[PDB]
Amino acid sequence: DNQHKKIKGYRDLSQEEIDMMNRVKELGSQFEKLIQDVSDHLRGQYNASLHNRDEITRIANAEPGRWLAIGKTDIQTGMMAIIRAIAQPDSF
Amino acid sequence: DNQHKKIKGYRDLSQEEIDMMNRVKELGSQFEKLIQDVSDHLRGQYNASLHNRDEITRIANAEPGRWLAIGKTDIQTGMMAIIRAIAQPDSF
Amino acid sequence: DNQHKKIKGYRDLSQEEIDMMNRVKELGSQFEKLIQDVSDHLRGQYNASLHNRDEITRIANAEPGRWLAIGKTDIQTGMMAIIRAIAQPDSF
Amino acid sequence: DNQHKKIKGYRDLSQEEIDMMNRVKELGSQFEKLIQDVSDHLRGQYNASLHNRDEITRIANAEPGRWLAIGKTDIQTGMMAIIRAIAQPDSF
Amino acid sequence: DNQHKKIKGYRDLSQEEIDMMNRVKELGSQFEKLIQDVSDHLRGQYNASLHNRDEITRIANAEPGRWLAIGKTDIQTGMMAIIRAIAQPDSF
Amino acid sequence: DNQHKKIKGYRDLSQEEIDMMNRVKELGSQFEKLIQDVSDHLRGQYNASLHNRDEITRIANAEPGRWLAIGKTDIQTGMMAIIRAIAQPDSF
Ligand SMILES: Nc1ncnc2c1ncn2[C@@H]1O[C@@H]2COP(=O)(O)O[C@H]3[C@@H](O)[C@H](n4cnc5c(N)ncnc54)O[C@@H]3COP(=O)(O)O[C@H]2[C@H]1O
Ligand SMILES: Nc1ncnc2c1ncn2[C@@H]1O[C@@H]2COP(=O)(O)O[C@H]3[C@@H](O)[C@H](n4cnc5c(N)ncnc54)O[C@@H]3COP(=O)(O)O[C@H]2[C@H]1O
Ligand SMILES: Nc1ncnc2c1ncn2[C@@H]1O[C@@H]2COP(=O)(O)O[C@H]3[C@@H](O)[C@H](n4cnc5c(N)ncnc54)O[C@@H]3COP(=O)(O)O[C@H]2[C@H]1O
Repeated sequence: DNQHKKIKGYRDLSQEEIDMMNRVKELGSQFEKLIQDVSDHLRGQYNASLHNRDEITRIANAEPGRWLAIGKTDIQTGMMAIIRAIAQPDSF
Repeated sequence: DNQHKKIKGYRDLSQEEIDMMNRVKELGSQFEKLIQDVSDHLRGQYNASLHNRDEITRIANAEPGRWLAIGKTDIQTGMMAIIRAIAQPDSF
Repeated sequence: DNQHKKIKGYRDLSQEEIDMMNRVKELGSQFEKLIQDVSDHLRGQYNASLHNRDEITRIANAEPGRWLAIGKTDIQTGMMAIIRAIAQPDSF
Repeated sequence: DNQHKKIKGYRDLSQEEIDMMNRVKELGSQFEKLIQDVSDHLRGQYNASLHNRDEITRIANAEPGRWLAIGKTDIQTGMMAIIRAIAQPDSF
Repeated sequence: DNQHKKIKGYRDLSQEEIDMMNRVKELGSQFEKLIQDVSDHLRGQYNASLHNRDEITRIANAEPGRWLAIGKTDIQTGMMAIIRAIAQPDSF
Repeated sequence: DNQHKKIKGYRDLSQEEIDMMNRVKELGSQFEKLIQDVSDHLRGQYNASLHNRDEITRIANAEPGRWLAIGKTDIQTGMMAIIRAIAQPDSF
């Protein structure tokens, strides 16, 4: 109960701040859907390329799954930074 | 004309790849709007806090504009990483 | 009141989870003190180097204040990532 | 012997600079201990959740081990940036 | 054909801009070669250390392959940021 | 004298390791030159665009100097990560 008063640096948030944070998180959910769609595209591309040595090698060299994971991480940490800008903890 | 054939590692993109890239960029435009709204909130909060020494000091210590800039950069580079996952350049 | 139930993805935390999060934040406070000490060192070094053109140029070329700001940002975002590992939001 | 004179951009460090660098590295060791404790917590949580399909799925969706690895990397690179602010190499 | 006119924010590039972008990408290829050489060094070091428990443990604790992967990612995203500085998209 | 024996986690480096580190740093110097050339291009572009309101606004919106600074930071930290992969400190 009222666990935020127990966590260092956290403060009481207004309804406006909570609403802005939730807007960030909902836009993030949309990005999650998009990233899942891209991952499905990559799976289908790899499948359609089976036993095409040159195209499989091209895909492997491009490393698209690693780049998608990098992008997902960046989107999530950007979300966290914006939410911190809104919520403004009282601590380092 | 056909400048992509002149840039190292770039390749001919299908309509599906272009569409996915544009989906990423349009979601990014939505994030740009959200970030502008948060920046307006920060400006209004700072203005309403003028000549309240303690609250101005709290805002300054929280560094919300710096955190918003960090978040914007992360969102943009995440977008670029996802677009790279889609477009798959042929070079390092 | 009970604002965490209003924020997307947040959940009820056990006392153990709150304690671990606060441990992260207290270690972060120690890092804040260290970073302040380094900044004081940089200020004193620059002051003691006044009207020594070569040493002022060396300091300017090394960009130590920019590197200290990069380090501070990395420590803070690492803290946030560890706290996310502990608290485990239910959302993207 | 005196290998720093062989590495581009490195310089002779004062005792004060070495002491500050070691302070950064010792605080980092404390963070290493904390991260190990969090990893042990995650292992125990996963073990206690065996054959609870919903809770295992929740943990998997939260990706806590990946977030702990991200946090560890950020702490380490922040340390390196602060140490660079102290030591100030003479090169890009 | 002329696919850049179909992608949001992209613009017509001058020959000078294309040349600068390709300079970035060629320097990046040189970094790719260097990273491959370091990876070969790591493989040879690990091989020469087989059945030397202490040295294998030292290598494992240092995590050199993970640090090489972090460095590769940073070089690639730095390249992308410089290329963005040159090409200057019209969108977020 | 022999300052590396005083810094936590540092070790004695072979000539081969020092050579690889210096190769990384020299490639980095080449990147420094390239980044300076891009910055000169940006200055000249801005100058040639004086009193062209639309083009000045386009440049300002693209934020090319900020993207060049992001790229420089990424290249430098990637260098540091590769050098860490080579040198392999004994500490966190
Ligand atoms: N046809 C293609 N084939 C293969 N891969 C492709 C491709 N088009 C794009 N990519 C990949 O997508 C990456 C990210 O593109 P983004 O548009 O997000 O980020 C781009 C964009 O902001 C900018 N840029 C590139 N071309 C541009 C143009 N014609 N006009 C304006 N900005 C441009 O430069 C940024 C970095 O470009 P970079 O090449 O380093 O990184 C590119 C490249 O790896
Ligand atoms: N009431 C408040 N007052 C002041 N500042 C506030 C605040 N609530 C959040 N913040 C700030 O927002 C940052 C990012 O929150 P986010 O939810 O994106 O990222 C959060 C979230 O993913 C997770 N988290 C925190 N509490 C949680 C909970 N109850 N349930 C689940 N996950 C939680 O931990 C992440 C990192 O938290 P961290 O504290 O390091 O970083 C927080 C903190 O600096
Ligand atoms: N004597 C000196 N003069 C001027 N600047 C100095 C310096 N000693 C260190 N620095 C600066 O500090 C940066 C970070 O050092 P750190 O020990 O955190 O991170 C180091 C450390 O993990 C590793 N490393 C360097 N020398 C090592 C050694 N002898 N043994 C083990 N690891 C070593 O390589 C990492 C990256 O090194 P990098 O040179 O790229 O980046 C170095 C360099 O810019």
